[PDB]
Amino acid sequence: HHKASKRTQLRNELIKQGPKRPTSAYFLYLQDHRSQFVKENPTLRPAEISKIAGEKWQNLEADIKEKYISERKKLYSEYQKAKKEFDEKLPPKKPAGPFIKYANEVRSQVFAQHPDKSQLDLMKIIGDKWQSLDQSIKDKYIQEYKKAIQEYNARYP
Amino acid sequence: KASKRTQLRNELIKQGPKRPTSAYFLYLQDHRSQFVKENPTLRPAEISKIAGEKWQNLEADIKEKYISERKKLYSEYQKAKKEFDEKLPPKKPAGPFIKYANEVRSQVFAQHPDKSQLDLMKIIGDKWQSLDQSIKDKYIQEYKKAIQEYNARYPL
DNA sequence: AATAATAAATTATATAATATAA
DNA sequence: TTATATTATATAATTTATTATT
DNA sequence: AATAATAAATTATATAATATAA
DNA sequence: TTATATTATATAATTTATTATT
Repeated sequence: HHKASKRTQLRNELIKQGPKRPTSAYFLYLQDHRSQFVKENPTLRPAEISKIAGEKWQNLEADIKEKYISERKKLYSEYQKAKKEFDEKLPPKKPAGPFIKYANEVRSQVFAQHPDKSQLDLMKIIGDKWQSLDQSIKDKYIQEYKKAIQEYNARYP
Repeated sequence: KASKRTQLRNELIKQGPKRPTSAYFLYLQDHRSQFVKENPTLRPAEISKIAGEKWQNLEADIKEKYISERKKLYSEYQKAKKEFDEKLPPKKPAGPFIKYANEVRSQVFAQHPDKSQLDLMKIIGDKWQSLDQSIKDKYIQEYKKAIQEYNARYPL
């Protein structure tokens, strides 16, 4: 929907060269037994080899499905750490605006009072609450943002 | 969906010399300042609309100078463009059908003067379909030598 | 736009936790 | 929030890009 | 996706020869 | 071939992206 701004493009390009999600468990069984399914089944398309591997997967003994599941869990948590560290060194986004700040304060109370509404209807309610605020109260949130952006610009000139 | 050599070639072509501006833009370059001092209340786009009015009525001996200037810059661009294009890696050679179409197109057009290029190529596709196989093979073999030389002179 | 042959890119496929889009 | 995308891989069968011309 | 304020990006506009796309 | 894009520039005025959260 929203065409990436030039700061967002850099962030997106930076992200694209960071750590990536590890492979799935089912895939791990493939990478170990790729030369075994062709040696054993040399007569169907490469896509058909995959279909029997998935049939093999749904009917395979549980110990087996667990072993390679264990490997995905190890690979993912090391990716989790690696992604966490990377993400922290990324160029920080701008501070949220006055409304976002207000919304992140009253959201708990508003949900507690409208538990029947979806979050999207909740944000509609929160948006109308902001519109209704006393001007001196909006000013508090506009001043918080002024302080936040002044600090942000002092930290990244 | 974008071919390997095409990526390299398009990247080079991106560095090519850009075509020059119009005669009117030249006139706008020299006069915009004065136009804003004359009409201090108009949006920058309305300035441009007034520039357009001024350009159309401008003294014809003055417009000619800007036109002449434009022509001069365009000639220089053409020289730079041709000089640039001769340094590019060439496109692949045309396919056998294309070479055939190019050799028979004039005669076919003379036989079908009322047909567009699109319709002509339909006709020429049909003629290719009925060409003797040993004649098709001349074009196919011609193309094989072409692509060989091509891959020799411009390898990835 | 049309054309045909050939080069080059893409898809067909299975999994499923989960990151990401909207 | 819900709905879609992503991550691993091998290679056939397939699609679509390339090319000159008006 | 919803939300508001704010930051960033794009449009408004004149030409007209001609390149480029289709 | 016909139909559209390209090239230059100023800078208000206007439109779109950003931002956290679910």
